[PDB]
Amino acid sequence: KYSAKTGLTKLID
Amino acid sequence: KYSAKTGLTKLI
Amino acid sequence: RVFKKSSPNCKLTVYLGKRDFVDHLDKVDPVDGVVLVDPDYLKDRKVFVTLTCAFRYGREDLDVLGLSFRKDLFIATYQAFPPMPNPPRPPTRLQDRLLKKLGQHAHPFFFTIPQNLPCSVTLQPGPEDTGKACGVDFEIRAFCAKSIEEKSHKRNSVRLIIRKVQFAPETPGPQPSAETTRHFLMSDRRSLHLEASLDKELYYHGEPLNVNVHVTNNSAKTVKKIRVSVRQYADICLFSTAQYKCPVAQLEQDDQVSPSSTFCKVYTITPLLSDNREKRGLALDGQLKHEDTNLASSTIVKEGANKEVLGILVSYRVKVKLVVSRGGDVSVELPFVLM
Amino acid sequence: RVFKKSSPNCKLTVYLGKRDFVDHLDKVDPVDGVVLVDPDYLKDRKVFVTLTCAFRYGREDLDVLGLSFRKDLFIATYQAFPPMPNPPRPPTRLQDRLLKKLGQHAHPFFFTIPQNLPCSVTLQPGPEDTGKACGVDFEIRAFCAKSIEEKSHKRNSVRLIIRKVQFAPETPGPQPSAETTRHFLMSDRRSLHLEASLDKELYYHGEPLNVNVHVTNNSAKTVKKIRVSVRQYADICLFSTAQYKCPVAQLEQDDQVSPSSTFCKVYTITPLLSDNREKRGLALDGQLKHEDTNLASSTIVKEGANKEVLGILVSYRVKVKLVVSRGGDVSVELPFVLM
Amino acid sequence: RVFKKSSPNCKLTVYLGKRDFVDHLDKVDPVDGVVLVDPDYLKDRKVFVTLTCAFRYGREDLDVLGLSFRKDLFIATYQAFPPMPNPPRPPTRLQDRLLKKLGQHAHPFFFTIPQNLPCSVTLQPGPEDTGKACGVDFEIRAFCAKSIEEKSHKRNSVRLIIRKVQFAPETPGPQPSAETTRHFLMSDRRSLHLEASLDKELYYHGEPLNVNVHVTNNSAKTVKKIRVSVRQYADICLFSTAQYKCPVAQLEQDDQVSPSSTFCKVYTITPLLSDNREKRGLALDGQLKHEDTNLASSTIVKEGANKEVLGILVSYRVKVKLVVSRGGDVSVELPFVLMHPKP
Amino acid sequence: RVFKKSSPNCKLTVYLGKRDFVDHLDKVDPVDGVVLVDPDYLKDRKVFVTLTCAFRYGREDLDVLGLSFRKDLFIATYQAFPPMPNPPRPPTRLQDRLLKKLGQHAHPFFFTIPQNLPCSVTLQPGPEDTGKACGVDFEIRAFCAKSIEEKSHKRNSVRLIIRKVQFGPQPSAETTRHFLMSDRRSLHLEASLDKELYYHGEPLNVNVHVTNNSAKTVKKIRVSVRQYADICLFSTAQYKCPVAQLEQDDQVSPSSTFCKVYTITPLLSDNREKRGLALDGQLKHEDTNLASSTIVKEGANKEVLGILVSYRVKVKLVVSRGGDVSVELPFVLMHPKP
Repeated sequence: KYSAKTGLTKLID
Repeated sequence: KYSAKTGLTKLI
Repeated sequence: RVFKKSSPNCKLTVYLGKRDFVDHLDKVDPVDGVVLVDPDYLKDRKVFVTLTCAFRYGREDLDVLGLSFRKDLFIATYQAFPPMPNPPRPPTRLQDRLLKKLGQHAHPFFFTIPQNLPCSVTLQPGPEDTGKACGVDFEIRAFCAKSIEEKSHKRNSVRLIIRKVQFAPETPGPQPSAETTRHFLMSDRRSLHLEASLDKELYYHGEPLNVNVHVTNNSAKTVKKIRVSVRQYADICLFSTAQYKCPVAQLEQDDQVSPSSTFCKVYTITPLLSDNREKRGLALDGQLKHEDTNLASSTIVKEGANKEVLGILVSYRVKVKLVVSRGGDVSVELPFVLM
Repeated sequence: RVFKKSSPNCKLTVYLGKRDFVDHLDKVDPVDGVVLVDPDYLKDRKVFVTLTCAFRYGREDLDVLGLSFRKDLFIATYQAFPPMPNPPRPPTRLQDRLLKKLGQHAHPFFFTIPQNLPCSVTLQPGPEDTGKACGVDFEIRAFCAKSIEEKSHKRNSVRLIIRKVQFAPETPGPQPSAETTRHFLMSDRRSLHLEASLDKELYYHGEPLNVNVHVTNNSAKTVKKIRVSVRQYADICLFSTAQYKCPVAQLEQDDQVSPSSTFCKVYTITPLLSDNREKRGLALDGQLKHEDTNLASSTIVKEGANKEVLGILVSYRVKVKLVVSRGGDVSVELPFVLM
Repeated sequence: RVFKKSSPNCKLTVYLGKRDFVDHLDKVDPVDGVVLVDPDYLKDRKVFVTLTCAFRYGREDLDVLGLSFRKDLFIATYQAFPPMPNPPRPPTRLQDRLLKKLGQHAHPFFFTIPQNLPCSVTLQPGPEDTGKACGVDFEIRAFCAKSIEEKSHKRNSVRLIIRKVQFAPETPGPQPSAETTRHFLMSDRRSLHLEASLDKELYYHGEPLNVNVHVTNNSAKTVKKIRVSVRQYADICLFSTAQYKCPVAQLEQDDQVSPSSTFCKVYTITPLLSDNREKRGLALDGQLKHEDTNLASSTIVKEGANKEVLGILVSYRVKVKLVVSRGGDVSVELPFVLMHPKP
Repeated sequence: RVFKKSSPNCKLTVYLGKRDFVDHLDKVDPVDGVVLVDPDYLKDRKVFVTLTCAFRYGREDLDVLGLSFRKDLFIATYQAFPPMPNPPRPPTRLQDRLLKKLGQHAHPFFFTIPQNLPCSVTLQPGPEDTGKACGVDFEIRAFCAKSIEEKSHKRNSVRLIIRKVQFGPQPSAETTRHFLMSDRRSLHLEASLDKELYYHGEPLNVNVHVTNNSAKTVKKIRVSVRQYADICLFSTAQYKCPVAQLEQDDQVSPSSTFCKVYTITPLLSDNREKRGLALDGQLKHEDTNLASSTIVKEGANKEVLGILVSYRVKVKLVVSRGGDVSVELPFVLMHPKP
């Protein structure tokens, strides 16, 4: 029916 | 833009 | 009491019954007018008539030179002269009074309003810079340009503003009484049970707001106050539905409640307009160009259309404010309607 | 919003919050003001202030000479100056604002109202003349006479019009409807079953006037029309109660009824104040000297008292007028209330 | 600098240039980058890559166990690892830098965005609502299910948030000005004509707001003060539309004025971010997970579409408010729009 | 920017802020400045300062047999030197700027203006009449006479001309016109507008809504701005003259409701070198503007002696025989204020 839940996205270099 | 007024008639 | 606009140029004089037309529930109030035209300069000059229901939210020539203008909510057009095959079949008895009162040239007209139109409601200006003018209106005009009814100009048009004011339904909803219990971090108990019980569900401009407020108490932070404040939602929808809070009126005595009992008082208010005259941004019911208006009635949204209703969506609510030591301003809101 | 009457005298300068005080059911709205007084002429001159519940039915010096005057239904009498050892014990927080802004000599006053006093209600004058007025009103005078409070005069008095109001209860009566028979000399069959069903009982200002009229028909004697007519009853008990018939509004459509079936139309009306302006004999709510009012609220007469209530007793009844060939105008009345 | 997202199964990795993509006017900013996958696990297992334009307006599992879910306003699809015969006729400079530093197995991808998609904007929550959400966004995934591109799942899907911020037209539009009159209760003298003349229409981030306000006076009801308060309109379209007025920044001076002539002050406002930082209910431009954002750009609605535009439709205004004896707090509003300049 | 005046004896100098002073209404603009005198001619001679508000209606060594002179509606005097136990209790910020820049000698001075006084406004002379004038002016004098405070002349008197220029509903006249050779309403004429107080820089649209000019053809509709040049020396005296007027051939029809906006711009350089149109006060050669409208305050004791300028858009129609009927309104041009 759709998408789901999460856990990360933070650092960027 | 469409149009404008005269601006007043109050009764009869 | 019949009234006319003798068109400036003595061509298309428009005679009508009433300027406030009723927004009924089953129906609308349709227009029933005639137009006395003179046959000398109107020789193969073809008379028509319109109803230009229109939203207004700004300046004329400035909002002209933008990208949009107004979003005329609706426009009806009907052919008075020359009569396609003489189309007054059920004449009004006002259209029967005028045709025999006037000269034989009188041409009727009649407009039935659809079910997807909001009413004539105008934002209130303020004391200051008070003309980013907003408001719906219903206006009705006679005209005759050479080109057919899909083209016109101003040198014949006869414009007469009317209104369509919403009116409340036949049954009010169940007795509303609903709000908060309010638990804290330093004083423990159920600590202000409150009941703003009410009596009715849909009011008008004839009756006040009694609010039966029932404190239930075992105190450890002293109360000191309950103000009750009728709040308007001036809910404008141009890009967005827009809640603009401000109180039309509010009242309070200084009744104190003691620890460990239940208190009760009927606080009561009237929202007036003459008290809210010379104030800013208080949605009022539509005005007939300078005639006295009143506080805006509750507008309501129909039970499921496809397109969001664009306009100002006036709601109302008694906010039951309390002042508690050392000055916390506790409160809550409910539904109720002034349609 | 606050307003004052500064007596030119600058002895008594009275500050008040609202001109309309909400006469609730369980309580009234008390008067809550102050009187700024100046010390250099008020040397052993003593400030008082009063609430006159006045009733008017005529000319102010013609009705004076004779044997009678206005039956002032109530008078409240307060002594501001000289003060007790702190007279004002429940100080209003309006008169906190009116004391901290004003001087040390600013003097409080409050004025409670009892449970036997009617509204501020008048009739409507005619457009034509012989010199007449009528109506109840509530007013407030602040003054200073050398003699005791039981005497007074000119030369100190500060007067301001305030207003008082009936406001009908929580509950409507039964949903009032109408369905009568009619018997004649010339057509036998019941000929007019006429079901004027309705929805509500106590309307206000800003609602529709729909009447669901269900004709049940089996007869000859071709019916022509159903006019619908909002009767105002102007009851006036001065030297006697009298009712003065005049329709605030009337609508009608040409909806004709066939013999032998059941047909039904809702007939749908607005009485507006603006339509009956500059018209005779239509009781309006008592206005504040020039301000725009509404059409008079229905007044009700309490279930039973020793004294009959004297004065204007507004009632409102929607007559359903009919026209049957060759034009006989048959109709009926019901009870309904605008409070 | 380029950045990669890796799944804990070390199977798919996505290498991309910028999370913020420039919504140009004539075009959009298209996606570039590659997807690096490992062949040993991925034997006759066929990877795809997608761009989900999405609309969030609440809780994840709650509003789902009803009759509907979030309307994905758009979803792109292009077939990675087995390219039906290798059809990237134009590659990209980012892909040129990735394909040679990375191995022979990197698979390029590129995402054309339809511009009937609004921008990435989210409401600013309250202080006390914990599990409450709403906002438009653009995300992109790399994935593969055994079944063909119609069906998909988790565990190999590699996520990444991006943005699509709106950018300003060359044309500013009119010279918007409000100049008008009021009528009263107890001073029929006209007391305030007021002309909020201005200088521009569509500003950027860092260009101040001078409102040339010319008051015209006749006599009575002394005016106390004239504040100028910028009114952000916090639009929401969820089940009904919705604004939450709250001034982003407002400034005033005590320049007092006299009865029966004309005055004029230019009042200058500067709406900053870090002054409204740690505050409730201010629409901000989206961010990349922690990096510094700014105030939200004004969102505009196309001149007639089939479906009303759902989201936070940000607009602004300089409300021009005064206080007049004995202290009536009275103003007016106008239209004006805040956007970006576009690389 | 600052300006001074120095005497040919370089004895008294006067440093000020601005020759244009804002005639506010709740208040006015008070004069502020300093006087700079020298030590040793001014030993034991007493410097003073004055504000002369004057009414002028003619010639200098001629119009002094008027039984009088320029009837100075008001004259202000304050004691500059020796400062007299000096009450500059508020010294000005620009006087603060002048006292440390110049020597600590600078004698401050300050002038309150009362409420019954007019603005600075003159009658524009003819192009042919040379020896005539009229007008108001506000000037300042700094001087010292070997005398009592009463005696006063020149050569120590330093004179600077400054100014005191003043910085509705949508107003609409819709009138009928009844004739002897026509029956109809025959002309309702509504001059609707959107502003009643303009300045230099905002033009004059007059939305003239014609209402049946028929049964007598209309040539057309002129619209003409007239200054009222009121003058009250011995009698109040308006002198009518149009500053500007513009003009298209749009031609209203019998049985057709016309409405046209006519766009007027009263410019000065077009009315430069003309006769009988008040201009704003001016400084000795520099460029000025068309005069602002002055107003008459609500309820003074004594009538204002001055030139009392107003303006008005007259809408003069012209109907078939070329009979030019018209109507006027009130319409007032004050300055925009900084």
